[PDB]
Amino acid sequence: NVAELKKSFNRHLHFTLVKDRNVATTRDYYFALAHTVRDHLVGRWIRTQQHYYDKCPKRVYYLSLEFYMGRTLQNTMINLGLQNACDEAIYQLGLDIEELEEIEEDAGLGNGGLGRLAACFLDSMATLGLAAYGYGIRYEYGIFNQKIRDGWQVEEADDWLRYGNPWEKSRPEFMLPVHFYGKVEHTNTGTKWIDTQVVLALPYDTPVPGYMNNTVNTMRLWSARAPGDYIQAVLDRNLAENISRVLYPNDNFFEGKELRLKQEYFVVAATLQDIIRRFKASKFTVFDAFPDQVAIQLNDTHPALAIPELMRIFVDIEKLPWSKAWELTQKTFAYTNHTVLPEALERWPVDLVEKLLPRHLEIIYEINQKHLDRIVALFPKDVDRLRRMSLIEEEGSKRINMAHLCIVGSHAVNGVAKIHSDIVKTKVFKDFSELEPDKFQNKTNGITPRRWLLLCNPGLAELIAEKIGEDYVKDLSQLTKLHSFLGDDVFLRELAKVKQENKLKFSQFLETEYKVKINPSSMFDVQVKRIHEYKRQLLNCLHVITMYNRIKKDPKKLFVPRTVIIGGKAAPGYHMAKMIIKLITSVADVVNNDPMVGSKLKVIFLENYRVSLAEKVIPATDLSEQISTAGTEASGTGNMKFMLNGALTIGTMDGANVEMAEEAGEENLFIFGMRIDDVAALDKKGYEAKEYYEALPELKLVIDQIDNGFFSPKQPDLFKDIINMLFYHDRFKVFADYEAYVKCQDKVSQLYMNPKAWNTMVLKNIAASGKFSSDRTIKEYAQNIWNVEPSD
Amino acid sequence: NVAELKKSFNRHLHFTLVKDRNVATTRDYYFALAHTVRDHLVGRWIRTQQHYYDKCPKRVYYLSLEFYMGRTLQNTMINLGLQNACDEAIYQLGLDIEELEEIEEDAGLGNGGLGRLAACFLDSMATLGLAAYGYGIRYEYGIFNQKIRDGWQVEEADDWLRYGNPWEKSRPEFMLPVHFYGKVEHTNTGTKWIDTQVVLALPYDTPVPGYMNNTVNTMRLWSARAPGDYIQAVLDRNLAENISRVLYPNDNFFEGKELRLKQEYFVVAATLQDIIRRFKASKFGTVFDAFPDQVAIQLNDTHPALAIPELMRIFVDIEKLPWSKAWELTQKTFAYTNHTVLPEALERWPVDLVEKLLPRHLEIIYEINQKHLDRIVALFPKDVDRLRRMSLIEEEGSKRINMAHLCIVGSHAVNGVAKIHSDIVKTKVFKDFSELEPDKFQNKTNGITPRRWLLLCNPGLAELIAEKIGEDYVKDLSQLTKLHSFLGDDVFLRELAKVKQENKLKFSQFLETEYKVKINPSSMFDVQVKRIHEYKRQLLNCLHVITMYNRIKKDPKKLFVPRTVIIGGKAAPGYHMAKMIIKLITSVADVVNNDPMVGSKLKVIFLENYRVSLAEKVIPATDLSEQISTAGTEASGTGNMKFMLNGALTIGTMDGANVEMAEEAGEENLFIFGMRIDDVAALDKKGYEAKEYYEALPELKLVIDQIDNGFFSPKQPDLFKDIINMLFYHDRFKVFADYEAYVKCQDKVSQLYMNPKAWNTMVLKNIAASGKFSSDRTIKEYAQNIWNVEPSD
Ligand SMILES: *Cc1c(COP(=O)(O)O)cnc(C)c1O
Ligand SMILES: *Cc1c(COP(=O)(O)O)cnc(C)c1O
Ligand SMILES: CC(=O)N[C@@H]1O[C@H](CO)[C@@H](O)[C@H](O)[C@H]1O
Ligand SMILES: CC(=O)N[C@@H]1O[C@H](CO)[C@@H](O)[C@H](O)[C@H]1O
Repeated sequence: NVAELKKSFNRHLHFTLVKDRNVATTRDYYFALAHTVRDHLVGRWIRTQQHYYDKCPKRVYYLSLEFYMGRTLQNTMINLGLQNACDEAIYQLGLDIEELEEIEEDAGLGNGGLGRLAACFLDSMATLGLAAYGYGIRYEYGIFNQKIRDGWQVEEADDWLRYGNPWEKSRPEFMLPVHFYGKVEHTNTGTKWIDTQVVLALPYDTPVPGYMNNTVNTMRLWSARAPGDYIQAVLDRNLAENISRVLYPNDNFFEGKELRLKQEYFVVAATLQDIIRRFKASKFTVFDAFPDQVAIQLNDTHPALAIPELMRIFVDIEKLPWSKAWELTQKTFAYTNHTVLPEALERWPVDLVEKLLPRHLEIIYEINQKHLDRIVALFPKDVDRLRRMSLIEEEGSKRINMAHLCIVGSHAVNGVAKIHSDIVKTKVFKDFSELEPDKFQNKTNGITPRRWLLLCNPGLAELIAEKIGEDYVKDLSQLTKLHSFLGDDVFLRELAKVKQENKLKFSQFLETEYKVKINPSSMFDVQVKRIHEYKRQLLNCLHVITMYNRIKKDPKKLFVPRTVIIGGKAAPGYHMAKMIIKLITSVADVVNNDPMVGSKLKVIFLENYRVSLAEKVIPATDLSEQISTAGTEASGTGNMKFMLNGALTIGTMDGANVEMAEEAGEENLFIFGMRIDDVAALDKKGYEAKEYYEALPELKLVIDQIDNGFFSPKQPDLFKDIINMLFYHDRFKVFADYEAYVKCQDKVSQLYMNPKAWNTMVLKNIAASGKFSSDRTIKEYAQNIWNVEPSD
Repeated sequence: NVAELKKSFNRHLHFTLVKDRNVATTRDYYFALAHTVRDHLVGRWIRTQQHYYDKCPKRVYYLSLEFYMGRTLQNTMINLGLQNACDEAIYQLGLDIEELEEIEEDAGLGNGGLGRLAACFLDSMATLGLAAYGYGIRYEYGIFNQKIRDGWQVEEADDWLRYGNPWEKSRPEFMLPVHFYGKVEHTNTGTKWIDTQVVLALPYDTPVPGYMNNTVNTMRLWSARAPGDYIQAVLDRNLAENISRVLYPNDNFFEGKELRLKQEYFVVAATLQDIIRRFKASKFGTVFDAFPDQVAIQLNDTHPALAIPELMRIFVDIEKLPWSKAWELTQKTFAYTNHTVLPEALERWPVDLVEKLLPRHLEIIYEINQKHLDRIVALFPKDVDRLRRMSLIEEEGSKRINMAHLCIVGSHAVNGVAKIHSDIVKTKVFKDFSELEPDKFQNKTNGITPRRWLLLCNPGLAELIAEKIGEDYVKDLSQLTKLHSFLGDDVFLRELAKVKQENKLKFSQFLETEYKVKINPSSMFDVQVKRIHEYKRQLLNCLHVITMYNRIKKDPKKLFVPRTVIIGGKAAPGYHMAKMIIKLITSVADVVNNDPMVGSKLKVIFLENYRVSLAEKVIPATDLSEQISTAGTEASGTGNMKFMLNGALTIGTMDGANVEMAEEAGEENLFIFGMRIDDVAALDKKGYEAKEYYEALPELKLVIDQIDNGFFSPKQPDLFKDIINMLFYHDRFKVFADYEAYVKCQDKVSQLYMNPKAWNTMVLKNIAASGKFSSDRTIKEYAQNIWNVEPSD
């Protein structure tokens, strides 16, 4: 009750923060409330873990280098059914819970979709009652804080643990040693990796509360600690601890740095030991049942080294015969592929691996040897097949194809969207899937309806609950029941009203953050995600300029006002992406300050886009931009978040976009541009950018405007690199989709002119978004890959 | 009551540790109990701080680079009066209180006596109800952990915060920026220190509970945090945070490293800002006229010397006060404590280094110096040497700043730590200065807290005394003189000795389990524990051990008082001699300990990893305390006081506080020997010829040749060449010059040890006269004659 929550809060403020109400700070209150909320998890956390030991169900281990978790407080309050009461207690204490909630640092230990999927999964798995564990690195610094200086992205260290994290519990008794470098000996008592360097792995446990269900699972993040001149030797301890120091800020791009390889082995070695530990300590030659008790999901190839590591443990330590160890290994691992771009592919140079992980390279060679021995046996005269299927790339400086390793060391390989999984199976890994068709499957991504609905959009969640009950929260497929209210004008009005309140709250945020007067009744056109060429924020920028020009040539023409928001972080070393940011801020400066356009159109670059900000901007969106070149977005997930929160989608037939269309009906989505096939034919025929440039007046003007310095007077050639790429090196064919895009955009504004018809489509969307719950995704994984059963 | 303490303990284990009794670990329990104990401090902590704001009494600020605090749990339980109840609750919960307590990591943010004095002071000041604050650095790594490998000291990182510290509370809202480097700008708006590098200073507060008195003061320790290639730039953040990373392991030795200078400015800048900020927020542009009446900053040796030019910098560059005023307020604010006379310990920073790190401060230091010498010239026109002798700058060769001179001129009071010491500091070392201002120089004999050094480390003795004279002595140690009434009490003397016996037995067990050696429980425990240093003469002790060993061989049947000689202490990592002397002791130990001839007649142990928590163990179990520093080298000493309070007799020179212990207990009740400060001066004049004693004393010569010929290092006959060479041609501490008197003195000790009744009689005379050495007395004198603050009860 309220009375007791206030007692607890005041107790923590007193004993935990050691503060008086007259000298407490907002951070003091936030921490007090956080502890008060955490205390309500303890019982179920301890109980849940105990229960797994007692009933010994098969455990699922999600191994990933990233966990884009965002904030915890509110998510915990909601999942525990404590939000309303905490809200009231904090209120009665003369405080604003929303003010306390903003003090919390995001746990941005991720780059984007890949890291956010793990976070959503952790939520679903706990909600479905699975004995699941999240394993990753406790980066001292997550994804950098993006600031905008003179229109350019600037990075600042994300010191998220500076003031402490009340949601974690260090478990020193489970500390483990990790080995790096050294050499290998093949003694008569088994082979031995000796003269290695050791780095301790200290685990920190974070509670993962299921939604209203008695389950609180665990997320275990490891921290690196260290085991001439004295002072210097002490300072040098920083080198070992530098391993879990900061997250590599790359999204869909492989950067073969040695430190990154260390991070990868670090988490893979600490996790496997811990897993083997817990197994050999369970109630249960003993390892014969390992695969029936353990399931390790490989989040992309980053934790690929987990395969040769398990084998290493099985053979070098447990002394099992290779045959057995290898059989158990394949049964233990499952690999998820989320890559398409060739630059995202992880190909480690054998020289680097040999120097850091000598024993693992040997194991990888062995796996490869036995692997190709099989192909040769099956396809004798196929010599190319061998080099095409080898885990080693001999071409020039030899490199290890981590994906091939994952495919051979796993009993299941999956894509993240029908379209994606199909290309992965039939195209990218045809040689492999041909041998074992059954191994390759699909698992369309999903998002958690808790954080992405109940939490970020209470108004909508409430509206829906009032009309169909709260069952939808644990079974989102229940949203189809909203189809009964299609002809309900009072409901459509309520729906729109909810969206209006969202836009207003967010508009305030914008006005206070940026010096710009937002038009509360304008259509909110939002494209938020990591800045990437394949994502085409550039394409969007051409439409904004294209829109601006139209306003000048006819400032009196009836126009649907718009507030175009574009946000996203750029990898620090991604030049183009950083150039595209400058362009947007540049175009924004002109548009936003032209007295001619005035309140007809406003452009904002949403700074520091992250999970907590996404929860703010998504619920306030009218139009969601998902315009990646066909075949480039494996699936996407932000797309699903917009659809669930009442936004219409303008996008290509790419990733999950295709499935959202299947569910809601293509006509209820603004699909445009060329499809995967058209992109192939254009590739064959060849891509001549200038053609569209000369063929389309609207475009040409936009381009020349960009090229001539219209958006950068003091630096006319500022966007030279962009213009050059656009014309001679655009793999994502921006101009090839410009016409269809702008045409599509016009149709959007048209429908926006008919409120009743717009909210009708919106409803058709929300009502058909159930499929995209990460609860459905996890059920399919558990059923067809992990072989585990859910409980309640 | 017990019932409630058990409730809280179980609540913390559950909610704070998130653990079940079936999976909890000992550390889990230790942390649970710690939190349970901390909770009982909160009210008084919050209340005490509030009270200072309300009644605004003058605040004392102890600025030091070291705070050797040891463990907190038990000390907190005792001071709060919760030990019994906590003891009770943990017992009923079926847990071993001793096992939980030994879990606690030592807070060794100090090197030895200088850092331990601050820790003791914090305790007294809180016990006396003073509005005092301790300010220092929160080193991630304190004094290294010493291990012994192949008889050699080995250092291991002291990762004391690895599992967390339940006694601290980070206060981020009080975070401050510190500046380094940059350049000085001389404009019309004045002087602007521009283009500096910034390092954040994050404070962590630790409660300092007074003994049974409602007061809980604060110890504020600062942590450094940071404000091309991205990843690399992030990793490079380690450079700023490296400032508060580890404590420099030097004792009585100056190591002019730039990082150390950074640590020194870091703590001095964060502290002054914080002090100035609390002053403005107090109830007193801004008016600082009353600053000195509200603030007192005690400089613990010259390490935080930069605090002077920094206050001036703040006063002038920021607050815009006129130099005249700022300088007047500054002197009234600062007081400086001189802790040593060892030239090699003297802090003399090269002006080039300071100029590059703290450009503005060098200017301020020059200004201070200019105005300073301007005064001397006015008073002593024809005295040109006096000028260079009194200058804050040493122009001799590479110019250096004499931090001590700076402290003397920027303080209204300068003090030594023992009568003998303070006298040399005043009349000799700084005669030129004291001559000008006699009244500025004073003495404040050191003291130790009777809480941690009696009640905590020696419950049996504390209890015995309480049973005979009441517990008033704990807050007024002078009450120990009441124990003189039991001089002719044979039953009491027997009880006293018994207490000591139980101590020796408990510790003997420790030794047997730690080291593979059979200790003789009835042997006299000869202990010399302190930092390894030549001036301290552990080497002298080693010659007596060898001298003793040789006697046992030439007559294994001679009636002999058995002994267990223990020698412990850490050596500064880069201190060669000290590390050689350690090897010698372990070497001599190996021979003696394994000679079937000597057997249980004599055993030698090198107490590994000597630290505060171990000192609490070995001191109460000591019969003979070795305080044999060369006359004039130990400013005061404090371990000496700890032994005296715990029932050990003292064998030592007339040095430091040894002289005062003698005054109190009576010289005849102390085993004083060797030459005194004067004799050392005459020998210096006459010159020191080591070989003389070597050739003049057979016992010695044999010892030496034994050492020199490889008797103690067969596989390496010349191993101790450097030692032998120093002993003969470069021994500034005249080890041979005191060898005869020393060994003679040692014999007298064994003699008295043969008469139990007469030995415990002297011991009683010692314990009964140790009251003066309570840090409660020391702090009272500081408050009274330096800080001008009144105690609150
Ligand atoms: C959901 C989410 C993403 C993934 O978005 P896409 O548009 O699918 O790339 C990226 N960043 C954040 C902060 C997210 O919440
Ligand atoms: C008291 C104490 C000292 C001081 O010893 P002296 O022999 O007086 O130099 C040094 N270290 C520790 C651990 C102490 O407790
Ligand atoms: C390498 C990588 O980060 N892939 C990303 O993964 C997420 C989650 O699978 C997909 O939705 C998205 O399309 C894709 O860009
Ligand atoms: C510089 C330094 O560490 N000096 C030491 O200070 C302590 C505390 O005052 C004295 O007891 C001791 O004699 C002296 O050696």
